[PDB]
Amino acid sequence: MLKIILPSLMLLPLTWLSSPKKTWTNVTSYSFLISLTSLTLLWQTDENYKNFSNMFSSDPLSTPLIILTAWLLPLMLMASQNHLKKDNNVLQKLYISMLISLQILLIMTFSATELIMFYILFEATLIPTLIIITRWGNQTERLNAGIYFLFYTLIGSIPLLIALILIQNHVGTLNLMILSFTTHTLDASWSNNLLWLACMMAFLIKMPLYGVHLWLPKAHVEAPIAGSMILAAILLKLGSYGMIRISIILDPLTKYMAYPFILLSLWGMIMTSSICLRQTDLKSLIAYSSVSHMALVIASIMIQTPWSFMGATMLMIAHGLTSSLLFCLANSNYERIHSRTMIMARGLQMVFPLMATWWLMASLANLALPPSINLMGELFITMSLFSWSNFTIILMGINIIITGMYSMYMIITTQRGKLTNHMINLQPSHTRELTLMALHMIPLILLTTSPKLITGLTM
Amino acid sequence: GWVRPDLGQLSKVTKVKTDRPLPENPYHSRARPEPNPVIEGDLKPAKHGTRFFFWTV
Ligand SMILES: CCCCCCCCCCCCO[C@@H]1O[C@H](CO)[C@@H](O[C@H]2O[C@H](CO)[C@@H](O)[C@H](O)[C@H]2O)[C@H](O)[C@H]1O
Ligand SMILES: CCCCCCCCCCCCO[C@@H]1O[C@H](CO)[C@@H](O[C@H]2O[C@H](CO)[C@@H](O)[C@H](O)[C@H]2O)[C@H](O)[C@H]1O
Ligand SMILES: CCCCCCCCCCCCO[C@@H]1O[C@H](CO)[C@@H](O[C@H]2O[C@H](CO)[C@@H](O)[C@H](O)[C@H]2O)[C@H](O)[C@H]1O
Repeated sequence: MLKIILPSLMLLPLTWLSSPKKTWTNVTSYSFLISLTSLTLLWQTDENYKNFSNMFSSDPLSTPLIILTAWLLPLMLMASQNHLKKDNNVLQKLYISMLISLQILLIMTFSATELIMFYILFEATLIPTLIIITRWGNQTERLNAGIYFLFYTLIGSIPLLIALILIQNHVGTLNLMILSFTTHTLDASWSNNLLWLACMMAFLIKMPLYGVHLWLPKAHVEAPIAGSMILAAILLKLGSYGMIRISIILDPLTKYMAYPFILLSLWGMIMTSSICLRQTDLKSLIAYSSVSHMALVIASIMIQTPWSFMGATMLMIAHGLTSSLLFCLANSNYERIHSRTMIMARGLQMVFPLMATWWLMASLANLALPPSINLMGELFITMSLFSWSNFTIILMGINIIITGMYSMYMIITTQRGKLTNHMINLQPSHTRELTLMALHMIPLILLTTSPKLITGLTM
Repeated sequence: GWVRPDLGQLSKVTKVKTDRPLPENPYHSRARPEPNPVIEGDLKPAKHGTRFFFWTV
């Protein structure tokens, strides 16, 4: 991985040593060439995972996530380029640096071979992210969103640090391969029940699980565009990636300890989906859409079946590209009228016919139209959840109906009806804004033709 | 015939000859407890380095 990491560490000197008129071109050119090199990880001709050293190693779970991270860096640079044009030079280079730093840590976070190394990297991402939301956010509420984001994570993460230390003080190591090949069944004593929650609540908060999710709609609604893109596409998947990795050493307590969290996800996802029907803020509607998709990911990981893992991995990558595409699209309006209210601007298909096509395709991905990989996830999670118990189809049936309503209601409200003709500042879509959407959508279409690449570990 | 000792002669440290045996354990002390055995060998580098969490060297 040191050939994906070291060149990425060089985008930091390149950011600072480049000319004022070359920073945005140079960095965004080399970010693409770094996401090309990360494709080497996909050269997996065998059933043995790639182990590069004692530190890093790539699996079929950590490779899609690694690549999605590297590909997202150039996307976020282009997204952040028009709302930073009024800042002096050092602020732009300081913004570019915080985004690169978040790509370097995220790649190391998914490639780490030891839990303690995962934890530290998994905590370091708060710094660049807290700086982004707070320094470059727009409203006065960005200060309260940084606190909610920082201390939901930290409160959950202290018990995880405790539990990880107990694992090593007993097993001798935190290496993920060794803990896999030497795992011993846990007793059902009241101490291991707490060890289970200690190892899980950190990741269940980051998903977020229903109940403890109020940090996400606060963070999204106030972060700059690249703050929402990375949050909705990668940082939520730190929770999912962690739970998959550490749940191997927690058996058999997941057969009963998971009930409270399968129930909060299955019921919680209906509560969040139905919120999107009455949400007056467009950036808020998407953020609750994320909460209700991650609910299925939580539910499917808690049952540990080959299908459920397979559906969750596909839904992790699919949601990564889709939610990011939605946030970019909502930003495109926001960078014209500087209002997040969904009903303020209407009939935008009349003056942005092409941007209205991307809206439709993003919206169709969100409501999981076959054959997109958004459905494959939803469909394979449903299949596994049905086998787990047959009445989960009742709640997933409902959530599928609501998911259609708020997806199309989102499209019908903003793109149709009459134009809000007083908006004389609706400039034609930039070539930059359209490229940003094509870069989200083309990979999503390509991954549908080759789903094998995002089946995860079980398949 | 008695001669008075000069100044300083009575305070001298003299040697006395006697056939009394020399005591060997005048304090009636027990045996001193054994020292902790020393560890023999030459230093070798620590196996696999510091062995500190995930650090390799
Ligand atoms: C783990 C990832 C690494 C994290 C690294 C932490 C980076 C530092 C974060 C704290 C923010 C630094 O604080 C930042 O300071 C710079 C200059 O120093 C200020 O920069 C701005 O103001 C000052 C004067 O007011 C000018 O000199 C400067 O040119 C201008 O752009 C920013 O307004 C401020 O936000
Ligand atoms: C199960 C594990 C999950 C545990 C999660 C616990 C997370 C803890 C988060 C700490 C939140 C601190 O919250 C802190 O106080 C309140 C919370 O309303 C916010 O304050 C906000 O509401 C209060 C009302 O009480 C107003 O007075 C204030 O003007 C407004 O900004 C502060 O801006 C924030 O800094
Ligand atoms: C709100 C935060 C929640 C904190 C969560 C922290 C995680 C919970 C950890 C499990 C509870 C403690 O787990 C504890 O492990 C220790 C050793 O490690 C063992 O406890 C015992 O250890 C050894 C034997 O092993 C005995 O000599 C000792 O007297 C006793 O403490 C038991 O296994 C359990 O009592």
